[PDB]
Amino acid sequence: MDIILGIRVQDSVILASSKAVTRGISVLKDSDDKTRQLSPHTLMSFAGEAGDTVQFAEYIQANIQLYSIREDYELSPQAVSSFVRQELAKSIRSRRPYQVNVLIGGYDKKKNKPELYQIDYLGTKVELPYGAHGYSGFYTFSLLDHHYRPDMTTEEGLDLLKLCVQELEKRMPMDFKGVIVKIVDKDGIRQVDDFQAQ
Amino acid sequence: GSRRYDSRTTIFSPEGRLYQVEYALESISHAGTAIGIMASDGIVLAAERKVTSTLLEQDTSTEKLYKLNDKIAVAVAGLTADAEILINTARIHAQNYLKTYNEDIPVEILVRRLSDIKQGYTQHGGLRPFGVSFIYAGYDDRYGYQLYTSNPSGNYTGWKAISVGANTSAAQTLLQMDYKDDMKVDDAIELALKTLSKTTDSSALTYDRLEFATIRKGANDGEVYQKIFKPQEIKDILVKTGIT
Amino acid sequence: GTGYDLSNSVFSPDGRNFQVEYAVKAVENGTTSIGIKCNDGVVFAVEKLITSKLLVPQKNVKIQVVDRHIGCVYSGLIPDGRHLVNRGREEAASFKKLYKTPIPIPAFADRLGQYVQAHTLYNSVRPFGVSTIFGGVDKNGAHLYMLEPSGSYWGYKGAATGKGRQSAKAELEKLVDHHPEGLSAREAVKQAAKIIYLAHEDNKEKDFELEISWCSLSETNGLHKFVKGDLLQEAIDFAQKEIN
Amino acid sequence: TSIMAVTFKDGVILGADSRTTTGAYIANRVTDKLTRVHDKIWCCRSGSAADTQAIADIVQYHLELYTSQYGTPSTETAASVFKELCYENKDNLTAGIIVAGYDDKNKGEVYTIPLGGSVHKLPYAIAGSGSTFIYGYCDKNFRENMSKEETVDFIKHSLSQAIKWDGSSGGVIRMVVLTAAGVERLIFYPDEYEQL
Amino acid sequence: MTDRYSFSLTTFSPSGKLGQIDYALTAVKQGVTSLGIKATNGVVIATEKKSSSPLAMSETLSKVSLLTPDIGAVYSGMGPDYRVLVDKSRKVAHTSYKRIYGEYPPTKLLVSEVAKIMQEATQSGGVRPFGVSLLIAGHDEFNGFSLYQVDPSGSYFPWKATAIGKGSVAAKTFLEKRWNDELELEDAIHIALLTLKESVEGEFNGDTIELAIIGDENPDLLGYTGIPTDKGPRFRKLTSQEINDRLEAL
Amino acid sequence: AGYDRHITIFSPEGRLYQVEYAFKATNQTNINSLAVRGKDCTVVISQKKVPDKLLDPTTVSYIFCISRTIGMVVNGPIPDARNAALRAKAEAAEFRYKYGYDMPCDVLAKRMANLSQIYTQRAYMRPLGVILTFVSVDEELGPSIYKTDPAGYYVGYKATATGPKQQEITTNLENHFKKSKIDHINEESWEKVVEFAITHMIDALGTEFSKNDLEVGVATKDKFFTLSAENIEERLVAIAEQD
Amino acid sequence: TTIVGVKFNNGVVIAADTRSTQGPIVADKNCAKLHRISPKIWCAGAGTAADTEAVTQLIGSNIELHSLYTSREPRVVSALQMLKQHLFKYQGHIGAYLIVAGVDPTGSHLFSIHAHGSTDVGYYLSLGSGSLAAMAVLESHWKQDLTKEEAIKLASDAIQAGIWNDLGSGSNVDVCVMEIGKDAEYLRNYLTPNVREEKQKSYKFPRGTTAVLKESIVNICD
Amino acid sequence: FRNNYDGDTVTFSPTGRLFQVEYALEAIKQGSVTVGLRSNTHAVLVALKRNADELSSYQKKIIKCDEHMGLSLAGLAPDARVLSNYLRQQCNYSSLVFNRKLAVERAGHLLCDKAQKNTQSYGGRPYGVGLLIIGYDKSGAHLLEFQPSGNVTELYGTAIGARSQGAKTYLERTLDTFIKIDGNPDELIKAGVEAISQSLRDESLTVDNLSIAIVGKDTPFTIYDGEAVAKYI
Amino acid sequence: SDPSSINGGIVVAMTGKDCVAIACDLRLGSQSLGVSNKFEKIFHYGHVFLGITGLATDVTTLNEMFRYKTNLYKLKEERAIEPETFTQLVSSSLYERRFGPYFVGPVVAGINSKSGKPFIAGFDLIGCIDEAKDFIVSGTASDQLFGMCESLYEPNLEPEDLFETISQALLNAADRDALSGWGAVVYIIKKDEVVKRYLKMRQD
Repeated sequence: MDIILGIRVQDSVILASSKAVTRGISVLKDSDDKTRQLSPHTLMSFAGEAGDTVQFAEYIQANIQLYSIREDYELSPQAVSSFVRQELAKSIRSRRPYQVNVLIGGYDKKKNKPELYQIDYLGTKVELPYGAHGYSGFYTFSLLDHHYRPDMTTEEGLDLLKLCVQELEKRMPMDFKGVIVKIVDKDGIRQVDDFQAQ
Repeated sequence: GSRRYDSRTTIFSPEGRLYQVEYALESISHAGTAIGIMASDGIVLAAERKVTSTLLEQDTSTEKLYKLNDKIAVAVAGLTADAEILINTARIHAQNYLKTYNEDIPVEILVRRLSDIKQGYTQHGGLRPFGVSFIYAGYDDRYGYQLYTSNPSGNYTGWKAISVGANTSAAQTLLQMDYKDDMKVDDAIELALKTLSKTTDSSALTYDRLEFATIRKGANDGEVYQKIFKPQEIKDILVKTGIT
Repeated sequence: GTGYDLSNSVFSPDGRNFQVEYAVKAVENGTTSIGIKCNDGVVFAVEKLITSKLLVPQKNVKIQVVDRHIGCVYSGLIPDGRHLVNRGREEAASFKKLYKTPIPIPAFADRLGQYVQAHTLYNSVRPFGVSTIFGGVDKNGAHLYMLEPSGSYWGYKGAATGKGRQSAKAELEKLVDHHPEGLSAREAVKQAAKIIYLAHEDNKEKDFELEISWCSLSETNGLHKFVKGDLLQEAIDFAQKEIN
Repeated sequence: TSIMAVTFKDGVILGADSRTTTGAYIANRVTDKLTRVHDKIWCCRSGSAADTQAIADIVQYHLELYTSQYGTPSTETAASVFKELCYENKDNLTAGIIVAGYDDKNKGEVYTIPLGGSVHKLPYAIAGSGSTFIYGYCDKNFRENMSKEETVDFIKHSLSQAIKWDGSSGGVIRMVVLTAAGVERLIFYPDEYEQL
Repeated sequence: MTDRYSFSLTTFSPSGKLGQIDYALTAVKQGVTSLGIKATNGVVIATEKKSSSPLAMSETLSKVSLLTPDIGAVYSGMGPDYRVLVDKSRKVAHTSYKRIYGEYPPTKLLVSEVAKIMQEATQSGGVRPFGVSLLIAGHDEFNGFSLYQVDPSGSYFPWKATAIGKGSVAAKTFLEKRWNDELELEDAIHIALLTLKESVEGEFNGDTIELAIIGDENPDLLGYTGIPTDKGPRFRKLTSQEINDRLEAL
Repeated sequence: AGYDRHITIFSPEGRLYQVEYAFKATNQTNINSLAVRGKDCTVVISQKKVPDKLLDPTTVSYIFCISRTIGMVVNGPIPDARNAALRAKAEAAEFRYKYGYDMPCDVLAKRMANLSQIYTQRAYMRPLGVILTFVSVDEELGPSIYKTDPAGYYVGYKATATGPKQQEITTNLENHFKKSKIDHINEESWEKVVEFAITHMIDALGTEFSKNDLEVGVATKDKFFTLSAENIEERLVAIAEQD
Repeated sequence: TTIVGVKFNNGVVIAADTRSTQGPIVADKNCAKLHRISPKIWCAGAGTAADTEAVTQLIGSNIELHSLYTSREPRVVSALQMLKQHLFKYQGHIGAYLIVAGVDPTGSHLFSIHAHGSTDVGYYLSLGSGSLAAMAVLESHWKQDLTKEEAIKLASDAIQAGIWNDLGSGSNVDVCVMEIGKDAEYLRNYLTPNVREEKQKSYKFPRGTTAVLKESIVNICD
Repeated sequence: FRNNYDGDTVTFSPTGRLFQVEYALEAIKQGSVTVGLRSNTHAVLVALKRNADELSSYQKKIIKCDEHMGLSLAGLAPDARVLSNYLRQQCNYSSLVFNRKLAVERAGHLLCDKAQKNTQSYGGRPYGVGLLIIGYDKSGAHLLEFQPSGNVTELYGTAIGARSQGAKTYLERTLDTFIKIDGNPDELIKAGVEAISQSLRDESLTVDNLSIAIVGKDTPFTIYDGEAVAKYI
Repeated sequence: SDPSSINGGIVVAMTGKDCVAIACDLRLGSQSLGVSNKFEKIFHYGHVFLGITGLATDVTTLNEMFRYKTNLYKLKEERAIEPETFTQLVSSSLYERRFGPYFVGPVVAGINSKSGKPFIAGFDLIGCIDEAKDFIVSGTASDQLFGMCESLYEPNLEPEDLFETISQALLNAADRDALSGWGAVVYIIKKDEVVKRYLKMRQD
């Protein structure tokens, strides 16, 4: 599977997601952005079955954007994540289920807290300081259990991810072509374009 | 065939009004008056039970004030039975919203939904519209205390104070005169009663002919509380405001 | 008030269904047609007006077979008669499909009856503009029926309908009195030809063609067969000889 | 299951054993496999109990409606209704049904309806897992137009052989006798038929 | 074939009246009188059995019906409309309640369901309102005893005592005189019997009066023993004899 | 304003004209009928009138065998009568299948009465112009008469009558029952109960009947049948031998 | 599961054990395998516990409505015909094996129903994993014309055979008696031959034994 | 009288008439004329086509249904398109399923039954077109007249449309002569064109005005228009 | 493979003297990988407490479903749902999905606000009710729980004694299950108050 990593610090949520897209025997692409923006202060990363992955994410983005216009308001991360969970939980007993796992990273402008939600294809949502889907946790969780502090700056966050990615590039057998990293805070969503040699 | 007997409930007049809506509003105008007043720290709903009897049970009754949510309530003017159909769907809508988003439904979203349902009976289906007007009182953490009104047309509007049912002309004039933006719930209660008292078609305004409710922010808490006044509690509040 | 006659399933104040009564007018206006029960079968005959030399003779056949053993003839709106015979065919196929044996005549009668009655139950359908005379041979005898637009039907000794119906009915009644022990199949065919000719008096302005069919245990083996050539001519003669 | 129906001079006799097993365990030793779908039209059931029961129950229903509208149905009609169900649902049923009836015009008739849903009119018919053992015997001893007691005897000997060899058959021999006289129920206990 | 009447047969007239509902209430007015009285430990509902022939057997037509073991109904107006409503009421008590929560609905709720069925006949395509008014009496653990009226429009009101039908204005006056919050069931039976006497011209006996109560649990009327928590129905129809006993003491 | 007379909606009086008018149609055939209960049988008697000489008399009937146990006599036009007979037969057959016993007379009555009530309420269905008298010897209730009408009304009866001269027959029977003080005809044979029924029809209608002027149905334990011309004749001979 | 049904001269009795298991583990030691369809028609069930309870109440509920519609006491043949038709429709997927018994205006009845919807009639019947143990006792002691007390004994003895000999069954015996004159008597825990002996020791803990991290008051009110 | 009963096809008049149907029949009478006639070997349709302006084309009136069957129309042209389209499918079905050329008699029975359904049901209307169907099948040459009431008649020849009575009498008079024109296509057509000339009143039948079709023993149904009818004026 | 064993987790309920207690672990795993130590499996609708073990997505759904249904209940009935009633509601809700069931082992605990009777019940994935008088167990260490409860339990304990018993039953069961633990929580429930205590346990 593709790498889907997330960490919530003092004042922001950071998502890191692998760049590779492999189809069988060849790496078709090494710059893929495994993410949609749902609303100005909510970002979603995603990994799983080839077509369903982007189809699901754009379907969620479209609904949130509709809600935003209808109500001229931005749903709270918790509210967006519940919607997303309900959608996956519907999908699991349907004819052909979306096999998509997601991280939702949002900055709640009404609470002034960052929030990170992990939801798998079954619709199993949990709220966490850090998370991943697939094999990613197996390599990174012991590092995060060790170094993680709730009062970390965004700068400290990125350093801890750098470590996590290093471990992944040493022990995980697949070349995932690195990660695109994104930060979600009170000012919205920006991409760190200097992670390659940060 | 059947075409002969079709009243055509959903057509325009040559003037461009909807007969059935107009006639349903005409029905509502004869219904016991209901009043909503919005304060900085609360909302009041007051409604007048039209014609009663000594033998009518008042302890096991609530015919004009209905709870939609923990945070939303309505007062009804028109056909009670029609109103229950609508109230029930509105209670369902609120819980679907809660299930979907883990947040109570913002008041406008619930009022719009109900209004949409009414508008449909206006445009398709050849059924008569619902003979019902609502006053909505509710709270959410976006616009705080809100007060809305909807009628058979499916139009809704927001209000600082409003009446539906009988004598609304008279009641609105009285509300416009004595209502001020800095009012507190306790004054609002009083205004509501006064206004009903001057607009009744009865001799006097006794406790048994009233329903009363408030949505306050329980002063020892930090969160919102809805109180449908018990027959005793109406009797009490009617003496405090000096109408014994 | 009035207007009871404008819509199909509507009872008038005296308990009648006027549309059905009007359907009967369409029948009376039609060609005359008859059936005569004999001691081991049934014979059907009809009057076929020749509007012009241009109509291929023998060709526009009016009598219809249902299954293998049932014959039907009708006066009125012809397309209606066809529709009714189509249904009779489905209805008999269905019975044979499930029960293996070909449909008994009384059973078959009722099938048509229920369907015709059905068309006086609603204002989205018009009643049938025919009376149908039909019959055959089954496991226990021969049966002749006539079925009205109201869905009414009975078993007949002989039966007639259409413009010429009183002459036919009078002729038929004679036969019953003069042969109380039963008429034979050959006999009934001749007699049939007669009564059509005699009934032809009330429409004598146009020329006509005669059509006969029969279903007899001994003569046709319980199967419905048309009368052609020699036996047809012989009956035409018997009637020409008795018109003078 | 061992079942058969035999037409004779005066009408028809149905016969059956009384055993229903689930595996080697006898779930019922007193089963009545002779089922009434009309006053004088009966059947013997083999195959699935639930299937054959459900079918019989529907046929009883159809012939009760038929009778209301068209009087008494023929035995051929009863066989046809059974066939329609069996043939049309051959994928979902396991039913081997012998239809036997008495008609005043037609005397005794027998229709066998094997697994596929086909109909076969026959002078007599044997079915059920015990029947294989009595093909030779039945074919050698059946004659047309036997008397009531000759027919009863022939059924009794036949079924006692089938029961002797089939572990899926046993218990009592039941018979239903269908004639102009009415409807007679016979039973024969092991102590009697075992020693034939 | 096919119902082509998918439009309302009840609409608003220019004055705001709903004609068909008004007309149905008028059918109710012509109906034989029925009434209900709530006591501290029971409820009584009662009406006149008014036979169409003395050849009819009036015990075969029941005007007072059990809906659940604790809820009963009576009507004024069109008899056949009542009968089908009772069918639908009984069923909905199961499908909308008992099959979900394992218990019989409380009175106000079941009334609510009946009301809904009534309201819909006032709005759906191609039907007319029901020509009846119902009085529903019943008991439940959490609300005690209650008595409700349901009108053709689907409106329902709770009552201490009321009457509906032909002599309803006279009888509601008679009832206001005699009612208090301290009546025991037998006292209410007594008042019912008196109130009804004014409406009946003909014979007034246990054979021409139908009357039922919602009182105590009748374990003798349950049909089984062994489950301590099932005590029997609270609905009991009085017998011809029981009624007559109370008339000599009149 | 004046369409409340064409479909089944309320008149401003609260009446349903279409239902009243449907009652009027039940008299269209000008046939009377009456039902009585024996000790252990039930008898329906109905006038048989064959005006046309062209008719096969054997096919003219308003008595129907609905189930082995239930019989039904109709007052009203034959097409609506047969519509009702077919339905009741289907309903009786289904009940047996679904619930494992024979549909009781009163139950079938309620079912037919409910169907009739629907036509009373839905606009697209017209009421049937018929009155249905159902008879049996119920296994729980004994000899039973239940009669339904276009209004959806039904009730049980000691005995009953229906048709243009309904009233005369009714008062005749009412009088008998005031005298006899019981709710049935005290006779062990049904033959005598048929005899009674025919007698009291003669006294009420003031008319003599021949074997072809009548039509008789009898219900007993587990059978309902109708009498032939010849079985009626035998009843007619017997009545005449006491005068 | 061991369940039995025994006819007597004036009625019918049914009984059941009270063990409920998931695999080899005993989930409930006192569960109710005896079900009421109406006051005088009771059902004993084996197979899937949710199915026997659900199918009993669905039919029961319709029987109630049917009874009210027809003004007649429910019959056993009605419950039987309704149960089998439902069971059949679902092709064996509703795992209800039932012994259905009762008294009605036509007499006293005893039948069985298999999950696929076949039915049987009998004077004595058993179903369940204790079926064979029970039937051994029934085939051994049943006679025509039992008295009520004889029948309760025989039934109770058959369930016992199951309790002792079948690992699928244990704990107590529940009985229900339906006699033609009378009310149905349901005797829950008619026999309780499996009382647990007193333990060797008490396991009550010294208070404070358990390490607590945080304590809070939960709000029930509003 | 007529006032109240002509609202739809589901209503009978008190004299037993169906006005909507008769109103449909009237669209035929206002249609342009057309004639059909047959011998024992061929059948012929001849039709007068009508235009709107000298600027417009002449509207077609003959439609082929199969290789052995076709028709001409008078009245609402779209209705003919619907009915001929149905008839095309019926012919097709006979061929695909039974490998059989559909009999002209049967095709007439099907059209009668289709038309009839639209005269008993609420909300539909009758067809407002009349049809003349010719064909050569296993029983030789045939001609049919279809009326929107559902009456289909088998005739030696006929005409429908405005002033169709001219052609109809001419045909009634010529019966014994044209019925015998066997083995001669051109001669049967000439008999048709003469009969249609009896119904003219307006003007004379020109090259792009006249439409002829034929079907027979060794001739598949073919339609002549343009200079291909010149030889017949 | 087995949807009842993917996520892990346990719930246990016990009756005492005028009180009930219901307890659960806090683990949510994805097979061998522990995912959350904060996954509470006990919920409440007024005074009725429901614990749910099994497939997490179904646990969440069912809670949201029962909140929905009890909310509507309170509005129509004008009173809070009782444990007896709620149990029936859980039962019929589960059976509605008979051939597509939620993968769960629900447990109900509460005190009947009218009678003051203590009440517990257990259900299978298709809604069969087990109304034990003593204790109910559920989850991936239920075998272990049955063993603990059958020895540690005695009738009529006092709230603070029941607390020790249920806690010890839970902790020692979870410690013999790979898929339970990571925290525990115990509710002690009386007529008028309800206390919730988080336990200290090993984190492996």
